Amino acid sequence: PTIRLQEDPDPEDENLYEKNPDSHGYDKDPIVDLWNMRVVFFFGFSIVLVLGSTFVAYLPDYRMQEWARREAERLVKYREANGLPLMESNCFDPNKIQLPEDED
Amino acid sequence: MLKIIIPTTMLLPMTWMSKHNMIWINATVHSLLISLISLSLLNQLGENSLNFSLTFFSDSLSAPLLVLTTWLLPLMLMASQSHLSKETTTRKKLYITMLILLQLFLIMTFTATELILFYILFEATLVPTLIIITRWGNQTERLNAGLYFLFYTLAGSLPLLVALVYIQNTTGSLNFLIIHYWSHPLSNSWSNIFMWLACIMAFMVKMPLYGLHLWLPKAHVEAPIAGSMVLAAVLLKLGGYGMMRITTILNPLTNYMAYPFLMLSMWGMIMTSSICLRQTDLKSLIAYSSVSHMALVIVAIMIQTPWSFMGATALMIAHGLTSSMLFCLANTNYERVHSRTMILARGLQTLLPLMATWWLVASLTNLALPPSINLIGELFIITASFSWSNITIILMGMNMMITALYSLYMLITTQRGKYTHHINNIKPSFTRENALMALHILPLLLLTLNPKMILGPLY
Amino acid sequence: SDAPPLTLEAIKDRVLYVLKLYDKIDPEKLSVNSHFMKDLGLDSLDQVEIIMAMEDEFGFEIPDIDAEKLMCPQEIVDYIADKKDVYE
Amino acid sequence: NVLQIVRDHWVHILVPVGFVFGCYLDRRSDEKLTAFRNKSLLFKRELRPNEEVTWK
Amino acid sequence: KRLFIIKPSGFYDRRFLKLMRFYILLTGIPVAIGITLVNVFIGEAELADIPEGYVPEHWEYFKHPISRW
Amino acid sequence: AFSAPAAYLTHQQKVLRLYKRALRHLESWCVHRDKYRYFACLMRARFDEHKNEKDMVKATQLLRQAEEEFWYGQHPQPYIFPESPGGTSYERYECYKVPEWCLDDWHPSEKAMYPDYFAKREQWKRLRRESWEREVKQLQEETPPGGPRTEALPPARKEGDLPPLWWHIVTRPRERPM
Ligand SMILES: CCCCCCCCCCCCCCCCCC(=O)OC[C@H](COP(=O)([O-])OCC(O)COP(=O)([O-])OC[C@@H](COC(=O)CCCCCCCCCCCCCCCCC)OC(=O)CCCCCCCCCCCCCCCCC)OC(=O)CCCCCCCCCCCCCCCCC
Ligand SMILES: CCCCCCCCCCCCCCCCC[C@@H](O)O[C@H](CO[C@H](O)CCCCCCCCCCCCCCC)COP(=O)(O)OCC[N+](C)(C)C
Ligand SMILES: CCCCCCCCCCCCCCCCC[C@@H](O)O[C@H](CO[C@H](O)CCCCCCCCCCCCCCC)COP(=O)(O)OCC[N+](C)(C)C
Ligand SMILES: CCCCCCCCCCCC(=O)SCCNC(=O)CCNC(=O)[C@H](O)C(C)(C)COP(=O)(O)O
Repeated sequence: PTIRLQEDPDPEDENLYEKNPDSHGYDKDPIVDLWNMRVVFFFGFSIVLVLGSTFVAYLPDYRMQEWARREAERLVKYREANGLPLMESNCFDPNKIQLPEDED
Repeated sequence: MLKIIIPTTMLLPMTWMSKHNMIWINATVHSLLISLISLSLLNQLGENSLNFSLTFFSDSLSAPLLVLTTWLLPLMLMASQSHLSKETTTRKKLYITMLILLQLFLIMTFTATELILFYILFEATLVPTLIIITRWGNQTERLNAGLYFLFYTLAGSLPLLVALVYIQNTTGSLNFLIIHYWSHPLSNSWSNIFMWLACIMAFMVKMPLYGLHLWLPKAHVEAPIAGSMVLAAVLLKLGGYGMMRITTILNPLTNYMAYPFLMLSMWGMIMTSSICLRQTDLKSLIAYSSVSHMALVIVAIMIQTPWSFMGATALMIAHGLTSSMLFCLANTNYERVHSRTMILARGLQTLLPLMATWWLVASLTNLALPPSINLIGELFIITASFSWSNITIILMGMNMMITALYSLYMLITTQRGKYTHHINNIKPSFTRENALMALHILPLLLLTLNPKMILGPLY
Repeated sequence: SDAPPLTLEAIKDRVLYVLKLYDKIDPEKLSVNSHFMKDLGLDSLDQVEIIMAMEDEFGFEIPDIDAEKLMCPQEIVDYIADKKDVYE
Repeated sequence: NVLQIVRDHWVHILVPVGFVFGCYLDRRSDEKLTAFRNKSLLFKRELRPNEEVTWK
Repeated sequence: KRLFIIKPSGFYDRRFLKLMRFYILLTGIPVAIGITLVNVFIGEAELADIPEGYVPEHWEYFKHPISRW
Repeated sequence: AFSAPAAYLTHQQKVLRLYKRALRHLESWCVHRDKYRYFACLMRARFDEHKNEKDMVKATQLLRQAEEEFWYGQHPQPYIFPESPGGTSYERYECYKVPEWCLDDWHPSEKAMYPDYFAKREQWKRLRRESWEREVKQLQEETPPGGPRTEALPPARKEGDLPPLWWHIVTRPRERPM
């Protein structure tokens, strides 16, 4: 036969615009395609995007940024008035630390 | 966090019980709802992590990754339904099943409290990806691409398993909280050096580190579009997440074991950026872009500073979004002209203006235009490297110039010039493709508006 | 606005004007179908000079392969009209 | 007529039901880790005249 | 004269743009109106000291009504 | 740009091209018109001095010498017409050129405007569809057995034939499309 095998020919690609000039590119069935467009748009842009962005914008301050700012204001006020240094090099009281006896 | 895991497991029978013509609609709607639910994980604390149970916990590093995974599922669904139209119903359901299983494994991987469970899930992510690539790829190179993807990964991951069981026999636990609180320094001995290498090489090959990246162009070019999306956006970030987790027990040995990987990352960053300048395949260019950005992420993780960790987190999220968008943009042209060669279809801005705008925005985020989170991450990493050593700016500086060059080269080659005369089958952009590009790009700028949500636990 | 919509009559008028400002061509003996070699007795160099004069008049160059072929004012006018998309 | 509508769109309750079941199971899991409720040095508190537990 | 100008089909891009605008506005105009109404008619809380013997609720530690909710 | 090229140029063709190039570059050097006319007449006299050389070898040697002199003495920044391949407006309007097949994909609402234009378009398309096979067969007949040797195409000869391969030459976008 001068052939090697029985095979279907490679078919041409279908244009969704031919049977549906406003086809939205979701499906060949116009009704299913239209509703796929609608659900994608509503649940992506209207619900997740805008409402999720609002939710994230108004999340309560569990990172304690404002609490830390107010605590630092109290500490600075107290230390400035008393004449104490604003900050201490050692964050742990040396009285609770026991260095090794001998360094030689 | 079963309120997120269980709905995906329910996505499975929902897909397998749907009518033959509603599978895409149902999967997309419920995937988007699951993403909305996962959005609640962004409410993180400042001191410790959210410890849901003995098995699952959520940190400020894994919450954006989970949100990215759950958001990426619907986009993959929209991107896949075009070229799967002629497929039978059972095979379409199997494709959706593969995607759902991949999402479930990824969701469980980012929240596992133990390292062995994390290993099991991070290795279970292989089977759906390999099946997707080798079954629904287009060309005959997909088989070799699957083999390369499998064995490069496993040859790195098995020594990690040995090291993990050894560590559990030594310290008595692999729970991450116990590991962090009861951390002890690593001495300088050959046993400790090889333990370091066993704990690091699997994540290095996942990034992938330069010289160990040959699997990535094959796998990311030969895969279908959803495979490429999830391979570039999420699966590469497993290496970075695992490396930031595991480096807790590797100090102070890292102080000098990081040198070869740092040199490889910087020089291979330069090399992969240069490779992007002479590339005839449009998808391979995007793959090598991913390699360069991940080399930057490797450097940031290796130098071990708070600024470098913040930059690494931001860069991983930004790169996931940008690279997924670029892959989808290339797939649109491929579906139009059935060829990946970059200089075949030219002057496309004349024929498709809105798609040209999407191309411009994607390539602008690729080159890290301020104040995008791409640039926030890149600049944090560059500052951390400069503090590490003032001479890194030269290598970092060269990379910035090269990245801009190849990004705009891609843009000008594909969109500008004159349209090829013989190609007359370039139909107008569908609503689906435009919605896909918009859903890629709008979250990027929205995250730019509030950047502390992607800056990690060191913030 | 911009320059007017150039027409075939204007093109022919300008071509004949330039040709009648040429000292080696007699005005009345010149016609719109006059050949440069046969009827007017010009050599190749004169044809090259005429082509350059046409280029100056219309503000655009003509490729040498195309330029060599034109032999009568009709061919020059036709080439100019086809180049500038003139149909009326 | 709702028979066909239900048999065509009953797959739309699986995911919300999974969500509420996951919420319930998370509450149940939280119920098993109360060994230190109202016992930490930072949050130890005297009970109100009416309440029984500080958190659920 | 007036000639025909050959262009690619601008119908589908315009349709997508107006659909995206419609849905985004559809959900984002009510949200903006609600935020404005809440801010005008339910202001932010005023920082005050904890009265003796009172144990505030966990949401009583934030100032914005939407964050508190 | 419109004529099919030949396998090679002839000696007189090369001389004419060099003459045009030299005149243009001399005009670039001589900005003013009277000076240009003076030196152009001098150049023409110099060109036609050796016009009557029957030894082709010495003619080509003189042509070689003249080309070398031109390359040494050319203007580094010669005048270019704005739409010539090096001009400031060379490909300025290429971005406004849209192929005619793009009209096949317009939405029916877009085609609702301009009904008569699209009726004429349908007539043109029917004409092309009817003439294609006759064009192909005429090309088949007129082509030598060993394939074509030049890029020149035959015209129409029969009753209502059309010159083969005409659609993309006739339906060019425009020179000022938008
Ligand atoms: C088109 C789409 C196409 C595609 C594009 C892509 C779109 C993607 C969208 C995705 C979703 C995004 C959603 C984002 C969620 C974020 C919402 C949020 O957090 O709101 C934040 C923020 C609300 O802050 P807040 O924390 O909630 O309130 C805290 C206080 O308690 C409040 O203080 P208060 O007690 O004073 O109350 C103030 C109250 C009341 O204020 C007033 O009444 C006073 C105002 C002054 C009036 C005084 C004179 C006028 C009257 C005088 C005459 C009448 C009286 C006398 C009558 C006789 C006449 C003589 O006003 C408000 O409540 C705030 C306005 C509500 C805005 C909420 C935004 C929600 C957006 C979600 C929808 C997203 C889609 C967009 C669609 C939205 C619709 C287009 O809203 C703002 O954006 C404020 C911005 C205005 C500040 C001024 C601008 C300063 C400029 C500086 C930069 C200069 C450089 C140049 C750059 C200029 C560029 C602008
Ligand atoms: C097509 C035409 C386009 C042009 C026309 C557009 C017309 C104008 C509209 C453009 C808006 C201009 C932007 C200007 C900024 C104003 C909004 C800003 O003020 O809000 C920010 C708030 O923005 C949000 O916080 C960021 C949005 C969150 C982004 C998350 C994306 C949603 C999930 C989607 C999928 C996720 C994928 C990625 C995985 C990680 C402020 O943050 P914050 O300083 O606090 O507020 C202080 C007061 N609070 C705290 C009480 C609220
Ligand atoms: C293609 C990309 C692949 C990925 C790249 C992976 C990178 C792996 C590189 C490993 C980094 C360092 C490994 C070992 C640490 C030091 C290396 C050694 O050369 O340093 C000296 C070691 O001295 C000598 O070099 C001895 C080692 C000589 C034998 C090693 C073979 C190296 C040959 C190169 C083979 C290529 C290896 C990679 C295969 C692909 C230090 O002196 P010393 O203080 O005494 O040893 C320190 C350990 N102590 C403290 C316990 C004693
Ligand atoms: C600004 C600086 C640039 C200037 C530098 C240039 C200097 C070049 C000047 C000297 C070069 C010459 O003249 S070299 C002269 C070469 N001589 C011959 O070729 C003899 C045979 N004649 C023919 O072949 C044709 O008759 C022909 C003469 C071509 C006319 O063609 P028509 O009659 O059939 O139109």
